Amino acid sequence: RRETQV
Amino acid sequence: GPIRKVLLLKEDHEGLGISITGGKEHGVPILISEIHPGQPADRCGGLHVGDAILAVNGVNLRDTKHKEAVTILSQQRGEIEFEVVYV
Ligand SMILES: *c1cc(O)c(O)cc1N(C)N=O
Repeated sequence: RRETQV
Repeated sequence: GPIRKVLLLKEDHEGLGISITGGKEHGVPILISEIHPGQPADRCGGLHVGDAILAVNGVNLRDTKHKEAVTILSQQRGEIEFEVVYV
């Protein structure tokens, strides 16, 4: 699953 | 839910303090999946896991791919207005 910390 | 506009204040060195999922290629909005303790989203409040991010500082994120949204979000500095809705 695509998950990004920003 | 109703749309809310929420202001975050980010020191230049820190991130927004959120994790996001979703985007155009996934057939769902950009969604906040995590709020990181002690970081801007957590400190300022008003944002929640499950909120969709419709726009940031006037940039429409409703039809952007995941990576495009990450890039736009990563470029924001200082005082940052999120337009969000609880889905
Ligand atoms: C963020 C963090 C913090 O401690 C205060 O007092 C206020 C903010 N906000 C919402 N800045 O716009």
